[PDB]
Amino acid sequence: KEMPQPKTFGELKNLPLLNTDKPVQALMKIADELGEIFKFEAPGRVTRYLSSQRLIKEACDESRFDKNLSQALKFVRDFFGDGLVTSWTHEKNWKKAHNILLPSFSQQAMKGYHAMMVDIAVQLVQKWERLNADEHIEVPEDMTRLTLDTIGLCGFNYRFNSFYRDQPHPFITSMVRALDEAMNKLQDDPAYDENKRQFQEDIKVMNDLVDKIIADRKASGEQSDDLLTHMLNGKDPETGEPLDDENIRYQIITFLIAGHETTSGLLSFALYFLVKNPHVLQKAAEEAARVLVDPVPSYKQVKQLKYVGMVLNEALRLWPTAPAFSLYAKEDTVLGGEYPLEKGDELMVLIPQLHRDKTIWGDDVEEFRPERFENPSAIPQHAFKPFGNGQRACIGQQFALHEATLVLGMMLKHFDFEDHTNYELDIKETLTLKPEGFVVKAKSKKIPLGG
Ligand code: HEM
Ligand SMILES: Clc1ccc([C@H](Cn2ccnc2)OCc2ccsc2Cl)c(Cl)c1
Repeated sequence: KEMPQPKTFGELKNLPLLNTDKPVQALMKIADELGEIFKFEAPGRVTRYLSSQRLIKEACDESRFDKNLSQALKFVRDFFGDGLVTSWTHEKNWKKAHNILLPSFSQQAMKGYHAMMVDIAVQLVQKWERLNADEHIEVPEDMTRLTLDTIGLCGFNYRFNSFYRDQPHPFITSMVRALDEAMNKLQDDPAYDENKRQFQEDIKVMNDLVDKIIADRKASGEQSDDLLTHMLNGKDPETGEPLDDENIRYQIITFLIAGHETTSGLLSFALYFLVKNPHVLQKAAEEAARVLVDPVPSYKQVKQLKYVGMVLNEALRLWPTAPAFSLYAKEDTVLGGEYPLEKGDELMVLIPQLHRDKTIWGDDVEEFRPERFENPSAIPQHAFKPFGNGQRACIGQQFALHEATLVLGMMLKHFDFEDHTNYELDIKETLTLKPEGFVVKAKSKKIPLGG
């Protein structure tokens, strides 16, 4: 009945516990100590972190709890506006944008996206084919090159050309530097006149890209029917109106970021686990060689990479790259027959801890075993939630998994991988998670590509 709560620092409640670069991992340690639920207090705010499937399945009941804009989400709303990720479920532009953009992520749009995904995937493979002996691969860096280019090309017919650059595309660098400048600005001096600029030019770099993506499309003798097409011309089935110009800008920035960061972390973590578990890599590589018999993979061939998809879900089990989502109680209710909640109370689903629930997965929760996912009907409801919940679940789930399956399959078909530094897992936390510094050597199997 009584709610566990970690340690207090007087007025600053529990916050100094998150005075760290890895707050999610710190919150996971707190969950290990206190268990399935614990209150976390901050000046003027209370959050309850859930970690067990028993409680989280109640939280995922949309008749009792709806998606909450956490403080983090309310903060980044300055950048993402009332786009799909940062709007309330009862905000009119959420339902309207959901209705308009849902057809862009169907298992029919994916068929039309496939060739452009292959385009960027081939560029990745060719980069690694062209490395000299004893040169190595910066894995999350190259996965980000891939996922950024893929969402840019598939969604907006815009080429970031990340494999033509030595460092991240200026749009990425400007946003990363703009987000932290907004973080530090919360804490009017002469020496900040340089900061308020790096800011202004960063805002301009991103407004210029959004302007160009829209202008390129309007000037195009267009054979285009992609995500941007529906943003600009899709009519709402309810109201019959398209999205307004301001919301469209927010959706473009929303999908550019959401469309690549979490998928890059997934591919990075999957390759990390494969090189740390050579028996699983050998098994996945055998499926890639068996299934991908053509110079470029086809849509149907990717859908037959069954074990690769299991490798991906097991990487999402251990390190779901969007590791938490927030809910609020629609009315007074009792959670799990033990914990009374008031209307408006916030719940935070700690996905990595949920995915380590021994009562669901057994004692070996830390082992990388993709065979856990051989029979999806053996996985209880709400035990596996890497893509959120309900009507506010990830609209891009199928996009991410198709891209990641295609790419990982092509990686396994064309290269043997060596953990040449004996890499020690270091998880950097930004908007997503990724294994920082993860490097490998890839020896080419010398299998031709197509074109
Ligand atoms: C492995 C990769 C990904 C993971 C783990 C992931 C995870 C999630 C999660 C947990 C949520 C719910 C957030 C919340 O409740 O506050 C969400 C929502 C969302 N995601 Fe993803 N995502 C991934 C890839 C993508 C991709 C590729 C796209 C776009 C192409 C995308 C776009 C979105 C959008 C627009 C929403 C908001 C949906 C709505 O509320 O209407 N995500 N995602
Ligand atoms: Cl605290 C927090 C941090 C990051 C995210 C999302 C996760 N994610 C990515 C793709 N699907 C879900 O990434 C940041 C982001 C990207 C566009 S808008 C927006 Cl916020 C959320 Cl939801 C909440």
